[PDB]
Parts: sequence; structure tokens; C-alpha cells
Amino acid sequence: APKAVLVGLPGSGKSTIGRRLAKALGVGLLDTDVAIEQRTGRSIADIFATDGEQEFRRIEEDVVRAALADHDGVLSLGGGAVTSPGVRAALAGHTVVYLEISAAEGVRRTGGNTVRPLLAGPDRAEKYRALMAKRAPLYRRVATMRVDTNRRNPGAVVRHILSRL
Ligand SMILES: Nc1ncnc2c1ncn2[C@@H]1O[C@H](COP(=O)(O)OP(=O)(O)O)[C@@H](O)[C@H]1O
Ligand SMILES: O=C(O)C1C=C(O)[C@@H](O)[C@H](O)C1
Ligand SMILES: [Cl-]
Ligand SMILES: [Cl-]
Ligand SMILES: [Mg+2]
Repeated sequence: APKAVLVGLPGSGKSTIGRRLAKALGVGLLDTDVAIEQRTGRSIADIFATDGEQEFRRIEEDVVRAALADHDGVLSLGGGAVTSPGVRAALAGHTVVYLEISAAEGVRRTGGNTVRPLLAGPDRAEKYRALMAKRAPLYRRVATMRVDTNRRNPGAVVRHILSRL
């Protein structure tokens, strides 16, 4: 079981806080997206391209179940994983840190468009708020710890999580 499972919208800091929290804890980081494309040689985006969310999520939920079981480090859940009820069920009892980010800051951190398909450019701010409106309640469902990453620099979010694990 992971030291901590990180959930949040794109830009909330999963990959970042994950890497830093993993390092701090001396443990490894496991990003389910990477765990997904590695295990498939075919990229997340391109995966969707060929088989769509219905399939992606099936693959994703299965890697998550796996990571939740065999990973003792820090696990960063790909943003939409929470939408799969089986991902939510798999999460129960685990240490789930919901990295909270406002839509304004969130739209801005992901400003570079470092992938994030559902977050395509044409009217991203609107897109991100809708996305936040939909995923937000779910992250709050599965979260055992909510961390506001809005003001806090990465180090402080990480120390905040450490201080609380
Ligand atoms: N607390 C933070 N303060 C400032 N920038 C952050 C913070 N958390 C993450 N970032 C930055 O925002 C960008 C998105 O972070 P990332 O970890 O890739 O998000 P996610 O994987 O959750 O989608 C990264 O450049 C990262 O450096
Ligand atoms: O918020 C989301 O649905 C997504 C979050 C990331 O994990 C991407 O890899 C997924 O493809 C999409
Ligand atoms: Cl299981
Ligand atoms: Cl994501
Ligand atoms: Mg990520």
C-alpha cells in the first residue's frame, strides 16, 4: 500500500509533489499514466485515440489496483482515474491526498499543455472549470487528506503532507 496516493486535477501537482514527496520519503514514485503507457508501449493520448476512455479507464483502473497493491511508495493517480467507481473502491482505506488547486491557478500551471488531452487549448479556462466541477466532488470522496496547493510552494505542500502522513 502506498505511503500516499495523490489525486487532483491537472496542474494540482501530482507529478511534482509526487516526485518530491517520493524523494523526501526515500521511496519511489509511481504515476499510473506512466505505468499505463509503459505497460502498453502506446501513449495515454494515442491510447484514447485508438480505443477511447471506455478502454483507457479499463486499463487505467487495472494498473491502479496493481499500484495500490504492490506500491509502497508515492502513487500519483492520473487525473480521471477517480471517475471509475472501481478506482474509488480500490482507494478505500488508503492514504489519499487531494491536492486542491483553484481553476485560475490550475489553468495557469498546465499553461504549457504538457499533454492533458481533456484539457485541449480552445477555451481551456472554461474547460478546466467544468472539469473541476465534475472531478472535484470525487476527489473529495476518495480523499483522506485535502491539501490546498494554491499559495503553498511545492516544498510546503510536500512538508505539509510529510507532517501528516
Ligand atoms: N504548489 C505548486 N506551486 C507552484 N507550482 C506548482 C505547484 N505544484 C505543481 N506546480 C507546477 O505546476 C505544473 C503542473 O504540475 P504537475 O505536477 O505536472 O501536475 P499534475 O501531474 O498534477 O497534472 C508543474 O510545472 C509544476 O512545477
Ligand atoms: O483528468 C483526466 O481525465 C486525465 C488525467 C490524466 O491521467 C491523463 O493521463 C488522462 O488521459 C486524462
Ligand atoms: Cl484489489
Ligand atoms: Cl492528469
Ligand atoms: Mg501527472
